[PDB]
Amino acid sequence: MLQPKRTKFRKMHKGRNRGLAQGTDVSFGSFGLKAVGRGRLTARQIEAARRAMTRAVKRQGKIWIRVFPDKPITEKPLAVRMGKGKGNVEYWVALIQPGKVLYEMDGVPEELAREAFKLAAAKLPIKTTFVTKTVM
Amino acid sequence: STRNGRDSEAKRLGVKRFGGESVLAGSIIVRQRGTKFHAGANVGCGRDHTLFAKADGKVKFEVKGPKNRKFISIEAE
Amino acid sequence: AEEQDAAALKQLQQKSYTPNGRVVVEGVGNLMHHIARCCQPIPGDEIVGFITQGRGISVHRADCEQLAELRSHAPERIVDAVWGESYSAGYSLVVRVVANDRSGLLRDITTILANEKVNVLGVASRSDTKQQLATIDMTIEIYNLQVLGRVLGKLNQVPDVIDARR
Amino acid sequence: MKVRASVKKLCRNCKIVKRDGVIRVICSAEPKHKQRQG
RNA sequence: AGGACCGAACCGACUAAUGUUGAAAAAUUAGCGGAUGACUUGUGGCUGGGGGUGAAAGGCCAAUCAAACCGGGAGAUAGCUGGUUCUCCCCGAAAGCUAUUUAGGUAGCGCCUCGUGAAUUCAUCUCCGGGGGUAGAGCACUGUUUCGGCAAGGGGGUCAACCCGACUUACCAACCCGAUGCAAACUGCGAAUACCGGAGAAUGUUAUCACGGGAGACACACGGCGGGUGCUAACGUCCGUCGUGAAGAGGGAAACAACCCAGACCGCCAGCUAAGGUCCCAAAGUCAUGGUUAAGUGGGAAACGAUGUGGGAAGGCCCAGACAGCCAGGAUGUUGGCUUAGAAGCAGCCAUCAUUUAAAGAAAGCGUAAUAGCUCACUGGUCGAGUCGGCCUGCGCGGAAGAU
RNA sequence: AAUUCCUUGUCGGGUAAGUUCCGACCUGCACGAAUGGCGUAAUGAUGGCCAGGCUGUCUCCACCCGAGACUCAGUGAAAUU
RNA sequence: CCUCCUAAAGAGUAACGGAGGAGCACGAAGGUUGGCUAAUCCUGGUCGGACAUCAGGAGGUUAGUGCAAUGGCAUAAGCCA
RNA sequence: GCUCAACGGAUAAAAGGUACUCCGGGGAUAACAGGCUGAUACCGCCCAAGAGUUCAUAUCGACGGCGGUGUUUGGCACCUCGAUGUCGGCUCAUCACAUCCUGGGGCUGAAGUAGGUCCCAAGGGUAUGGCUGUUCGCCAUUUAAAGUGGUACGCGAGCUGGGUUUAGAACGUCGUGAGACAGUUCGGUCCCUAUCUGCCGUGGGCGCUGGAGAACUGAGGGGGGCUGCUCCUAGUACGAGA
RNA sequence: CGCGGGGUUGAGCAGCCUGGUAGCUCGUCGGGCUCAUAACCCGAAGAUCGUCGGUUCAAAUCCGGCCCCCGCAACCA
RNA sequence: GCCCGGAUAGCUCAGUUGGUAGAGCAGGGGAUUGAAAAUCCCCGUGUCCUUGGUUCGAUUCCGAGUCCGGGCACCA
RNA sequence: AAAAUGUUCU
Ligand SMILES: [Mg+2]
Ligand SMILES: [Mg+2]
Ligand SMILES: [Mg+2]
Ligand SMILES: [Mg+2]
Ligand SMILES: [Mg+2]
Ligand SMILES: [Mg+2]
Ligand SMILES: [Mg+2]
Ligand SMILES: [Mg+2]
Ligand SMILES: [Mg+2]
Ligand SMILES: [Mg+2]
Ligand SMILES: [Mg+2]
Ligand SMILES: [Mg+2]
Ligand SMILES: [Mg+2]
Ligand SMILES: [Mg+2]
Ligand SMILES: [Mg+2]
Ligand SMILES: [Mg+2]
Ligand SMILES: [Mg+2]
Ligand SMILES: [Mg+2]
Ligand SMILES: [Mg+2]
Ligand SMILES: [Mg+2]
Ligand SMILES: [Mg+2]
Ligand SMILES: [Mg+2]
Ligand SMILES: [Mg+2]
Ligand SMILES: [Mg+2]
Ligand SMILES: [Mg+2]
Ligand SMILES: [Mg+2]
Ligand SMILES: [Mg+2]
Ligand SMILES: [Mg+2]
Ligand SMILES: [Mg+2]
Ligand SMILES: [Mg+2]
Ligand SMILES: [Mg+2]
Ligand SMILES: [Mg+2]
Ligand SMILES: [Mg+2]
Ligand SMILES: [Mg+2]
Ligand SMILES: [Mg+2]
Ligand SMILES: [Mg+2]
Ligand SMILES: [Mg+2]
Ligand SMILES: [Mg+2]
Ligand SMILES: [Mg+2]
Ligand SMILES: [Mg+2]
Ligand SMILES: [Mg+2]
Ligand SMILES: [Mg+2]
Ligand SMILES: [Mg+2]
Ligand SMILES: [Mg+2]
Ligand SMILES: [Mg+2]
Ligand SMILES: [Mg+2]
Ligand SMILES: [Mg+2]
Ligand SMILES: [Mg+2]
Ligand SMILES: [Mg+2]
Ligand SMILES: [Mg+2]
Ligand SMILES: [Mg+2]
Ligand SMILES: [Mg+2]
Ligand SMILES: [Mg+2]
Ligand SMILES: [Mg+2]
Ligand SMILES: [Mg+2]
Ligand SMILES: [Mg+2]
Ligand SMILES: [Mg+2]
Ligand SMILES: [Mg+2]
Ligand SMILES: [Mg+2]
Ligand SMILES: [Mg+2]
Ligand SMILES: [Mg+2]
Ligand SMILES: [Mg+2]
Ligand SMILES: [Mg+2]
Ligand SMILES: [Mg+2]
Ligand SMILES: [Mg+2]
Ligand SMILES: [Mg+2]
Ligand SMILES: [Mg+2]
Ligand SMILES: [Mg+2]
Ligand SMILES: [Mg+2]
Ligand SMILES: [Mg+2]
Ligand SMILES: [Zn+2]
Ligand SMILES: [Zn+2]
Repeated sequence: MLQPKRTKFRKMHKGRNRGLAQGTDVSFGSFGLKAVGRGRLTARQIEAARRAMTRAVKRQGKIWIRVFPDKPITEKPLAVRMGKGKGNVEYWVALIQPGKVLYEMDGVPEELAREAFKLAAAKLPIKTTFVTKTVM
Repeated sequence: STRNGRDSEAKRLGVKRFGGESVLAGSIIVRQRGTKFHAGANVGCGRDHTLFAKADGKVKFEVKGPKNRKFISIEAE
Repeated sequence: AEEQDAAALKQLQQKSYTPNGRVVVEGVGNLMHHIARCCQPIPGDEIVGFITQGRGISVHRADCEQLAELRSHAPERIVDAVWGESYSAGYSLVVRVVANDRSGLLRDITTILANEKVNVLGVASRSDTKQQLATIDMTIEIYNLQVLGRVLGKLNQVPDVIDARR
Repeated sequence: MKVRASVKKLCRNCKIVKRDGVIRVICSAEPKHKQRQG
C-alpha cells in the first residue's frame, strides 16, 4: 500500500476538498484516468486500481500513479465516546478534486488502455474519465 | 488519555499603530518576537523587539536596505 | 495459508537436498576446469575456456560477454573446445522464473519443480517491491538440454509464471 | 434469469431489449446469458 | 433418663393461596416447626438514647430506629425546588470573556437600563495612509511525493583471491539535473474581506466615550458562511463571524421556536406588495408563446446499468449502390516453421510473407485426440436511401425491500 | 468446589436428549488447615439432583358445587381529577 | 507557565483537538570595545579510519543561538579576544 | 521562609465506606426504552482477479467500489429522575418481507429423484422435549416447515418473578478496614374496584318524514384460505444401472 | 487497548537508575584430575543489550512508536 | 442378484478423468565392538491386486477376473 | 571434613 515512509505529524485535520486539481494533464504517459468526481482515494483503493490496470495490460507498457495517499485519516474504535483525543490513523488517503489525473499509461494500444482504466475505475469510489496526451 | 492539553496565553503581538497613525512619543507601534519590523527614524527597538515611538508624529512603514526589511519610521509632523 | 505451508516445505526439502570426460579442452581431456556462473554452459552452442592462473580453466559458453572482454584484454589464455563426452551428470542450470505474486504462487512453482527428475541444489528467492513480482533463481542439476527445455515448458504451464529463463 | 443492476451483452448473440420498462438481455445462443434489471 | 420421639392445648411462622382503598397499618385458610425445655406464659420489677438491650438482624427499645419520642436552640442552614397577588407607558439584555474547592453558584469587565457631563465623539459610504500572511497559489526552504536522466555508494559475478584494483551487470542505488503532486503545525508569492488611522459627504433623536445609580446574565438553541472533533455521522460536539429564536407575533415552508418573507401602538367589511403562490380542497392564471418528460418522473437516493427520449456543433462510409437482411466464395506454397507427446488458421512460440486474386488473417469465435467440420473478417451480386458511432448536454428509466 | 473467569473444562454415570446433579481428572484465573482443613452417623419447614408413588402441575381443558361478580330494593365509600 | 498550529491574513478565540518544552542556567553565557563568519562537499596529506587536526577550491547561513518551538538575528542577537 | 503544582493560593493541619442509608435537586446527567445518526451490524448491488476439467458470472467470488435497512454493537444526551417498571417465561397477539414450508417461475455445473441459486408470491401454516433464569445455543426426536425482523428488544393497571437490581448470610478474590466485584452462592412483599380512548359483547334514545308488522336487497365489514402420507397414472417418462 | 513493569551471552538475574566502564551465577568450549564419566581444578571464548525511528558528541541507558511478554483494571445502573 | 468403494517399499500410510512413487519407522552398509547399544557417517531397500484396452506417454481413465470393505435388494 | 556412578549379552 502507498503510504508516506516518514511524516512530520501523525494526525492531520479533515480539511476540505474544494477546488480543481493541479495534476490535470497527462504529463508522463499517453493515456490518463482523470477523476471527474470529487472525493478521496484511499491507499488500498489506489492499489486495487493499479492491480486491475497492470493486470489488464499484462505488464505491457508503463503505468504511473499520479495521486499519492499522503493524508492520514483517523478513526475511533467501536464503543468509544467522543472525547479522549483524536483517534488513531487507520488509513491514508489522497484528496481528489475534479481534474486530477489518477493514473497515466503508455506502451499500449488506446483501446487496451481504455479497457484497463475501466477496470481501474471500477475499483475507485470517484467518477473517472479517459484522457489523452494533448499537444500543449 | 491525551498528552496535548497545553497552550500558552496569547501575548497580543502585532501592530498597535498603523501607517499614517499619529502617535505620541512612548506609544508602542509594534509588539513582536523578532525584528519582523526594524526601528526606522524616530522609533526605538525595545528589549523584546517592541517598536515604540521616540517622538510625536505619524507612523510610517517602509521597506529598505539590500535585505528588504520592514522599517517603521515616524514622520515628525 | 496451506499454499504458504507447502512452499515452506518445498524450500526445506530443497535445503536438505543441498546439504572427468565432461569438458575436453582442445583435443586433450582431463584438464582442471570449471563452469563459470556468468553464463553456465551445458549442451550449449559451443564453449570457450579461459586458462586461469589458479583453479585451471573456467568454461564460459561461446559468445559470452565476460569471455569477450577477456579476449579483448588478452587472447592467449582463451582456448576454444568441444563439450567433451557429455558428463554423466552434466550439472548446472540456474533458472530465473519471474511471476506475479499471489497468496500461493511460489509454493506452486516449487511443487512443479519437484516430481520432475531434477536435483535442486539451491533456490534463491525474493519478492520485488517495484510491483508484487515474485522472482526466483533455482540452482538445479540435470542431464540434458532437452530435459531443461521440458522443465522450462512445465514451469511456463503454471499460468501465474510470467517468464522462465536462465 | 440473472437479475442484476447491470445487464450486459455477454456475447454477440446477446440482445438488449426493454419490456415493460425493464432492460433485459435475451440470447438465442446461450440461455444462461439472459438477464434482467432488478 | 432425655435441650429423645409422635402429637393437642401453649409458643412459633417454612410453603401456598387469599387478601393488598384488607375483615387485619402483617391477617386469614390450608397445611408446616417446637411442644419437659437454652420451653412457654401471667403479674410486678430493673436496664434510657451514642444510652439500653441484642443466641448479632444494625435487630429491638410503644405501628417511629445506622441513634426513640416530646419540648427548647429554632424562623438551624438549603449556592437547591417550588411559589411570589392590581394597571398603563418608555427603553431593553445575556447565556461571552476572566477567576473561582469553580463548573446549575458567585464576583469584575462585555451587553441592558436610569441619570449627569463631554468633544464633529461614533456609525454609513467615498479617496488616501497602513500592517498583514488566511483563501488561493507555489515547491527555493522544512518535509513528503511519482516518473525519467547521469550517477558516487553498496551488491553480484568475471579477471584475481595477499592485494592492487580492472572489467562489467535486465541487482539495488544517495547527491545533482529535468518533469509531477501534496502540507493545520512548509512559504523564494498572495488576494477578497476584516482591522487600525486620516480627510471628505449626506444621514442618524448622541447613535460614541466618561463618571454615577439599578440590574440581569454568565445552561443557550438552531440557520448561514470559516474551521477543529466525529465517520467531511448526529437535532452530535467545541470554537470564529453574522442571522433568527431566546425575548418576536403575522404570511409561506401541509403540520414545523431557530428555514424563507416580514418586525404586530390601537382601529377599519380600504388599497399596493414580500416570500410563496394562482384546477378543486383553498385567496389568485384551467394566462400567453416555444420547448421538454410519459416515468405519476414531478412527488426521496448512489456506484453501475441500458438502440428510453429530446437538442447541439463536428466526423466515417453514402445512387462509383452504403448499413441490415438474401445468395455464393472465404483458396494456393501449406501440415509456414518450430516446440511438443501431438499441434495440420486455432496448448503455445516465432515469423506473419508472397501467390492465383473480385477477395480470402499463416486466421476472430466455435469445433477435434490432432485432422476434418461449422460460422467470421474480406469479397462480388441481390436490394434501392440513408446509415454508422462517438461526445455534448436536457429530461427520464432501473438500481429502489419494513414493519398499525 | 457455596471457591473454577476461560467454562456448558474433559472424561464417566444418570436421561431418548442433562449449562443442574453425582463420580473422577487437576490446567486451584483466585482451595487449604481454629477469620480452621478434610471426613462425618444422627439431625434440618436448609440448598442441588435423581427415582417410585401419586396426582388437572401439564397435554387440555370439561363439567359440578358453593362465596363474590350480573339484576332488583336499602344503605353508601375511595384513590383520582 | 512558554512555543507552534487549530485561529477564518490586526488582537482575541474553544475542545479529554494536534504537536513539543519550562519550574532554570550563566559574575560570564552579563557590559562594552576590537576582530572574525558558518553546515556541508570535493580534491589532497603522518599514525587517522565513513568521523579528529592541516591545506586550497565549491558552498553561501543549509549552521549557530546555554535549553523547546516560533519569530528573529551578518550592522550579526553567531564565534573569538 | 510556601511541587500553597488543584499553581487567584478555602485551614497551619484531613482519607475511605454505605446494598443500612437519608434529605435537597436534575432528564442540566447515566442505566431502561423512544429520538437523531448509521462507524459497526445485517441485507443488497458495481467491478471481476481467479476457483469452478474447459469456461469470470451454474455456484463461488479476491483486491476494491457504491447503496439500503434501522436490525446488532455503538455514538449523541433531544424526550422522561414531582417514577416511562428491566431480562426470560407464560397468555394473547399484530404488522413487515429481507419467504422457512406451501404456490408460480427463470437459469443450472437441471437425465430422473433430489438439489443449488435467482425472480415473483405474505393466503394460510410455521414443533414437543432434555439442559440452562436464560433469550440464544447445544442435544434428542419430530415436522411440509420448524422463517427473519418490527411492534416500549409487543404485551407485569394481563399472570409469573426463575434472572438482573435493596436490606440477611456465605465462598472466592481486592481492600489495613468499613466494605466492594457485568464473580459466585443460598434467601428474599409484583398494589390498583377502569373515568376516557380502544376493543368484545349487548341494550336504550332519536332518526330514516303518517304509523305498524314482516320479508328482503346488499354499499360495506369480518371469517375462512395450512398441509402430510398412501394409492392410481407407472415401476411408465428419465436413467447404463441405482 | 486504559495503567504500570520487562524484553540484555544458550538460561536466569544484575546494569538502565539518570548517557559514556557488559557484570554475577549456571551453561558452553579447550585443557587437567580419573581406568572412564561425574564432581572438583585451571583457561577461554559469548552481547547491534526485542525491533524501528529519534535525540544527541554518543544510547543498553533518555524519548517516541511498533513486536512479544507479565501484571492490571476493565466498573454503577 | 445388483451396485458402489478399497487393493502402493518389510510394515504404517502419501500421493488420482494421465508424466516413471515418497514420509515415518524398520533394513542395509561402513567406522567400532566379541556383537551390540549409544555415537558417527552413507543408502530406497517397491510384482502400485494380476491380465488386457485407450494413448505420442498410464498408479490413476475403460474392460476383465481376483481379493477384501460396504450398501442395497431377495422368503420355496 | 568431602570421594556419586559404570549401557546390554558373553
Ligand atoms: Mg408481464
Ligand atoms: Mg423433645
Ligand atoms: Mg412474646
Ligand atoms: Mg421470632
Ligand atoms: Mg418463598
Ligand atoms: Mg387464626
Ligand atoms: Mg396456620
Ligand atoms: Mg412434636
Ligand atoms: Mg412484664
Ligand atoms: Mg438525646
Ligand atoms: Mg436524653
Ligand atoms: Mg448488614
Ligand atoms: Mg446523631
Ligand atoms: Mg440559633
Ligand atoms: Mg425551616
Ligand atoms: Mg423596543
Ligand atoms: Mg477555569
Ligand atoms: Mg450602568
Ligand atoms: Mg444615557
Ligand atoms: Mg490551501
Ligand atoms: Mg457558571
Ligand atoms: Mg456557559
Ligand atoms: Mg456549553
Ligand atoms: Mg455556543
Ligand atoms: Mg454558527
Ligand atoms: Mg446541539
Ligand atoms: Mg442573539
Ligand atoms: Mg414567528
Ligand atoms: Mg409561522
Ligand atoms: Mg414540509
Ligand atoms: Mg399554517
Ligand atoms: Mg411573486
Ligand atoms: Mg379558488
Ligand atoms: Mg393553460
Ligand atoms: Mg432513478
Ligand atoms: Mg477460587
Ligand atoms: Mg461456571
Ligand atoms: Mg427429569
Ligand atoms: Mg456429562
Ligand atoms: Mg431439572
Ligand atoms: Mg463434582
Ligand atoms: Mg477458605
Ligand atoms: Mg496454622
Ligand atoms: Mg487462619
Ligand atoms: Mg467450619
Ligand atoms: Mg431446627
Ligand atoms: Mg344496589
Ligand atoms: Mg489572529
Ligand atoms: Mg481574522
Ligand atoms: Mg579527507
Ligand atoms: Mg431522594
Ligand atoms: Mg430539558
Ligand atoms: Mg437509550
Ligand atoms: Mg428501533
Ligand atoms: Mg440505538
Ligand atoms: Mg437530556
Ligand atoms: Mg448539548
Ligand atoms: Mg422538577
Ligand atoms: Mg406525573
Ligand atoms: Mg419478495
Ligand atoms: Mg395475513
Ligand atoms: Mg383468495
Ligand atoms: Mg428449546
Ligand atoms: Mg419487551
Ligand atoms: Mg415480563
Ligand atoms: Mg402494560
Ligand atoms: Mg429471585
Ligand atoms: Mg449483605
Ligand atoms: Mg399483578
Ligand atoms: Mg372477503
Ligand atoms: Zn560465461
Ligand atoms: Zn448469449
